[PDB]
Amino acid sequence: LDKYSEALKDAQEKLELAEKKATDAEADVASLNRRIQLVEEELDRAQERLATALQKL
Amino acid sequence: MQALLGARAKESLDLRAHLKQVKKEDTEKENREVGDWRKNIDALSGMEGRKKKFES
Repeated sequence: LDKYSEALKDAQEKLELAEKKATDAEADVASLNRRIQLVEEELDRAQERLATALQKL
Repeated sequence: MQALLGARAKESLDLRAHLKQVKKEDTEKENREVGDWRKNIDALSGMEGRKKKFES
């Protein structure tokens, strides 16, 4: 029991840490997707503004 | 017949290129406000562990 309880506190702690890693990694998948979309949007806008600048050119 | 219109052209070009010049002066002496910034990010690269504070 102590071995299963301890194996568990460790599987569970490793899990909280892996889940945290996933949470933080996911927080970053999301922060990266926000930056990617902000930058892709600025890029598409740079390209819209470029197409416009080129049209205005 | 060649000097008077020359002088008039000098005056007109002077006034126009000179308003252009006084404004281009402001443009050139200060080109810092038309710049930008790096805008770095910390991003909290530590998705392997948590924090000490009670809220965390």
